[PDB]
Amino acid sequence: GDPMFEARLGQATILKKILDAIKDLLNEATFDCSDSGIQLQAMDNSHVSLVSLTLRSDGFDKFRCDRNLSMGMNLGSMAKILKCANNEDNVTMKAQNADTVTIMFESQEKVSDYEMKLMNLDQEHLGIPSVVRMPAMEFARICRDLAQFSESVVICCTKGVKFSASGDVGTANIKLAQTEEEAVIIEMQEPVTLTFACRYLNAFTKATPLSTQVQLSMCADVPLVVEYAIKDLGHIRYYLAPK
Amino acid sequence: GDPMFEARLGQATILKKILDAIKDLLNEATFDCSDSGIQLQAMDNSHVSLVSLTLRSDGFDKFRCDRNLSMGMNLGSMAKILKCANNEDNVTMKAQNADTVTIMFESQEKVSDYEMKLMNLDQEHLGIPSVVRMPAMEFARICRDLAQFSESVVICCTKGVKFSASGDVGTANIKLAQTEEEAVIIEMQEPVTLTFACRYLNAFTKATPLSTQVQLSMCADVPLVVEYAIKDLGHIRYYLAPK
Amino acid sequence: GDPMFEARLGQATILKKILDAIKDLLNEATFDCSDSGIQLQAMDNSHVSLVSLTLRSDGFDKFRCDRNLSMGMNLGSMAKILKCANNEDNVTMKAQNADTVTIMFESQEKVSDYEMKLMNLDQEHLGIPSVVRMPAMEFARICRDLAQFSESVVICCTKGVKFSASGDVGTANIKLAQTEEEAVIIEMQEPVTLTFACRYLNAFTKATPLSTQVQLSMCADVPLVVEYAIKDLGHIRYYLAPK
Repeated sequence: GDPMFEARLGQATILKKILDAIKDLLNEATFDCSDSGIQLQAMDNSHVSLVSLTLRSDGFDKFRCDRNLSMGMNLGSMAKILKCANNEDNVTMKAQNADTVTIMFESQEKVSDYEMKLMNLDQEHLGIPSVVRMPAMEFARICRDLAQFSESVVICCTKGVKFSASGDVGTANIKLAQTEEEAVIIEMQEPVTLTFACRYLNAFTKATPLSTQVQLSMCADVPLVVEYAIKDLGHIRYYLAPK
Repeated sequence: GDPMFEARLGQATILKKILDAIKDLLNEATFDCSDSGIQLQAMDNSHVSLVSLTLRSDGFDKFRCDRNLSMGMNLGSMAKILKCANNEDNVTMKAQNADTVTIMFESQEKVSDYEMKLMNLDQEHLGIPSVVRMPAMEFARICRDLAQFSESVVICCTKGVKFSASGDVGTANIKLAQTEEEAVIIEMQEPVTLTFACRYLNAFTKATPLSTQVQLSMCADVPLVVEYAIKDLGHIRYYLAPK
Repeated sequence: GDPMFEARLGQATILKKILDAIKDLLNEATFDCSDSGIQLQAMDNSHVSLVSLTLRSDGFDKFRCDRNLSMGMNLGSMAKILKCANNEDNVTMKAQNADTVTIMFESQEKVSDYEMKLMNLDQEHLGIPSVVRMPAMEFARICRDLAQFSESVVICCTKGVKFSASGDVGTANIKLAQTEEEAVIIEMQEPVTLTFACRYLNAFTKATPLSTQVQLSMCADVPLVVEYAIKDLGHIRYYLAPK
């Protein structure tokens, strides 16, 4: 007919994990689809952090976008649909204009199609705002652990990075020297020390299954950026202002 | 003395799984013991579905039943006893007449005997009421998934079977083509489509560990029968009227 | 400077498991440190059972204790610190006098130090009060299972040991004949039968990960002693009076 969006990923789990990385920060968001792929930018529910997702067209098995379109979606509903996909299902999203989007899983003997209504969301009015590379699971463990001591974590980087927290339980200091991964790589001129809200760092680490290395961009006075590479596809970035 | 019931199964886990398959639908039921084995027929707690269990005498390692007897049992208490059995324990049920039944696990160095009071339940006054064979775990997954969308699931069979649900979250369609298992086998003359209450199908799937294939008998206007083969022993069947 | 306590264990998990074994019985306790190692004796929160821990100096990779000292500690806070240790971290405890103690984990690229305030607890005023050796996991399973039937468990030992409980659910008897482990070894002159509170035995079995064999010392009229060997280091003992 005329005109359509259709994007096919080889593995549904990639999309399931992308949704896990944002669903607890955003109950709804808009996916902007264009020739170059899919992007999302939104303030979290509490309007503190900024979430920015980039998926490139060249990482899809099939990508067609006849005209630019934006799909406002309930992320909770989208998560429930992605829960229905098996381990080696692909996932196709199609939007006829739209009032709905369709999500399709295929493997073989099983074909599943799901149809979800589209919103209807306002444009966000946003501004998107140096670095240390280290294991994603180590960053996640450190943030989980230090949260036991305090709602704030001090990050102090030289060229090693130190994560600190203190409170009733006691005072904690975790020091990682510069060395699937265990490599800790640091790029710094002037040392930086900043304090961040643990509850937000811990939300960011829901992106952990997407990447074995995480990137922290931390200059003084300006938001930290936490970045997870999505293999052969793009990345998610979280922006968080220091205290 | 005179006279006794004694039935011995090689693996207690078989009985643990049988109890898992009925305990959440029936808080109490009567086991009718005779020369041909053990049977159970009962309406569920809400008096909607019918549960019918058949165990043949020739599947027990030892089966003795001097006279017919019926044992009214608290299934919750029986479940707690079976929780006490290890992986390669056998299980012997003995009833002297009934006032009690005894349940015994043996392996070796460990012998456990449990004694439970018998009821005292009324006879049920029941009437027991074409088919598609498919993986039990697939049926269970499909029913769990579709329950996210609705309290009702439409089952539409041709010769593939389609499971559908729609609601606020969206609309879902799952289509399985005719092909430990993955085989989907269909026996139909006239196509049938019926709608069932998800909460009941999901209770039936507690029988899943007993069988890798499940059987659905579905003619128009009459109750669906969901059947799990219990290896070298018998079967459990659940009966559910369509909407 | 002058003078210090410093004790280093090769594996932090040993200490994590020691804490698991006492934290639910004691919210705070005093560790008495001397030349011969570390000891702890305390009544539980309900003031029913007695917990007694012995760690020998010769089981530490490094042990220095310039003068005797006692460290009153919040066990819940100490547990939270030990949660921060990884699988092959060592653990060093240091006390300068304290007012605080420091706990340090090292592996390599990661160094963590934690600092916790010391109490300030009264001396306990205590008196420390035949035997059967058997698998720790079997003892734990038996106690968990029998708790379904009753708040009391009868232990009846000859030369096999029998564990019994009865109640609404039914009556239970578990008999272990004398034979990583499965060995059941019995040392008795006169047979003994005693009844114990299940909720306490079940608290004791939190020590299970420390030892594959457990020891029960049970003479008539006097407290049972339940003992778990801590490999190449010492033991924990729980004392419980019969009903």
